[PDB]
Amino acid sequence: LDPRPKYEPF
Amino acid sequence: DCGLRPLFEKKSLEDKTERELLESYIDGR
Amino acid sequence: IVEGSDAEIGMSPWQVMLFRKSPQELLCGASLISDRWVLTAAHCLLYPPWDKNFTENDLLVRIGKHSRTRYERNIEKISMLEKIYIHPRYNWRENLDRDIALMKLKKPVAFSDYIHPVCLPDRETAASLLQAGYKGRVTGWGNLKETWTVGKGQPSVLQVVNLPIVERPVCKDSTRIRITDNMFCAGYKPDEGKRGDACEGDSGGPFVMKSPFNNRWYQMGIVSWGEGCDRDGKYGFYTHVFRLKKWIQKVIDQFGE
Repeated sequence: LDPRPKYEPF
Repeated sequence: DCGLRPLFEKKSLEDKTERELLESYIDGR
Repeated sequence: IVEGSDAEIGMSPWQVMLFRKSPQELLCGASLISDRWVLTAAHCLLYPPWDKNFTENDLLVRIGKHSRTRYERNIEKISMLEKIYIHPRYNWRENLDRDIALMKLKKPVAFSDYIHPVCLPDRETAASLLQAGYKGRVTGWGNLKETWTVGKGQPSVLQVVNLPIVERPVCKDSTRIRITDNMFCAGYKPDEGKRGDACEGDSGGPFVMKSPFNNRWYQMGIVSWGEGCDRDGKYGFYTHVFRLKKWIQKVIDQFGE
């Protein structure tokens, strides 16, 4: 995924 | 020559947080 | 990176910005492991699930970066990827395995006081430092706090942080994702009582350690993922720039320098 959060950016 | 911060190591210099780095290794007390 | 201090002039001449040309924006950090070659986090560039997928064409690379904003005129470098190289066994589907990639700067970047390589671990170096509590320091421009946005948005300058590898056992139990002996978790723990984490767009950024042996600076990782950013109970996850040291190697001597 990424550290970010499946679901994209916010 | 790599790994050698040309504005620190490359001339008797150390960045204000690396000493922190060192201590972890000989478990700085 | 969550809970960090802002870097210094030259404290990291290997940090490279992953600057999509347009939307003239930023999506990563990469490092200088050459005069003309760059490496990064997998997903940074190949992500179907969010129709992530790029080409040399799309993006542009920047060096000598103190400020994340301005246009660092006479200190910064900017080159164009001549070809990209993903890890033929990459996992966007599974758990961001071999989360790794590299980019033959289409043209050769000449170094200076702000741009200077990182060195690839040698099983000893790979062996001496890679271990419990032995801090390692992450750099970057990412997201000051858990997913959101001068304010708790993003920093003007490069955030620096330092962290302790975690216990594999524990690494594997702050998550639910199958984690591979290719990926390692950094980051202070709960009671440990301190904070620090790499965050949004921190990715593809370095995990370089200080080898006490030759005091050389050596990149143990490539920032890959995590579950949030600085949450009492888990640590990011990084790439064993080494297990895969095989590769990095294999393709640099197949197409470059």
